[PDB]
Amino acid sequence: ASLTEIEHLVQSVCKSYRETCQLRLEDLLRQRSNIFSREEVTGYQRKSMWEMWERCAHHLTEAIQYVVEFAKRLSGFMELCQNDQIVLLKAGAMEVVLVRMCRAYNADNRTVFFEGKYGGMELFRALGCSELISSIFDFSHSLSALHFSEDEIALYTALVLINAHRPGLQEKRKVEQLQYNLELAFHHHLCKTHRQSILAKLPPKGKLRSLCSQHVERMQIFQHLHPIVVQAAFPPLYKELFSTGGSGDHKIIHRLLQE
Ligand SMILES: C[C@@H]1C[C@H](Oc2cc(Cl)cc(NC(=O)C[C@@H](CCC(=O)O)c3ccccc3)c2Cl)CCN1C(=O)C1CCCC1
Repeated sequence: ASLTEIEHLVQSVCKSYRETCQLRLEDLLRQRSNIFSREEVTGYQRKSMWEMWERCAHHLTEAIQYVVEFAKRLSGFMELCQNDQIVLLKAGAMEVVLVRMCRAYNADNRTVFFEGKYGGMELFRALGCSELISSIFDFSHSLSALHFSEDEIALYTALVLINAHRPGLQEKRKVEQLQYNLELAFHHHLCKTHRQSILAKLPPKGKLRSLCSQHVERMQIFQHLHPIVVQAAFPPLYKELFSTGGSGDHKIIHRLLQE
């Protein structure tokens, strides 16, 4: 691409993100003083493991659905073959969700927006996966220290998704070309806004991958303890992506990709 084309891709990506971001940043920021009470926190801590897992899976599924829509609107993604579309979303959708989540994280009091108010990580004690929760909060705290603009989140999450190293890609070169163009757009935008100093401070890829594998592991542990809960009350998209015995999702996401 030339320079006009790179800048055109920057605004295309930022638009696709804006149209698919699920929660508006201003809405999240206006709620920061709305903080769960002691009594409400205790109420969450008293819920059963399986009901809290069910609520979390519901919320992650909705977030993943917006990430699928982001991808469908992302320049060049629907021109990839359908095998590679699904490989990229299976490997990348949760990573994109985890990055988007820092927008709902308040670094000043270490709280997150959840079901109407902000609370700290003690809200989630009933899940019985505190080590994973702490890691997610720490990751979000590190991202918050970079002070991402919405445009930077757009460009960065596009690259999280368009990763030409994902195993299973059939047209590896076509994905490499898209990734390189999106890399130019990202770096051009940082150069133009004098923000290149964040590049060295972005998390290594191993970190996002560690969080998602831990998510699957804790999930599989919970499923082994409550198998019928996962079968009867978890969203089909989540079940197929992540659960033991899951089909793999190729069919729900293939049908989201067409609609
Ligand atoms: C879901 C949550 C994320 C949770 O802690 C965090 C951490 C950080 Cl950085 C940000 C947010 N908040 C948000 O992004 C906003 C809320 C709004 C929900 C609403 O519409 O009311 C949201 C939207 C979309 C997806 C998830 C959450 C939360 Cl909740 C911890 C627990 N759990 C998990 O994954 C656990 C469960 C099992 C495996 C790990």
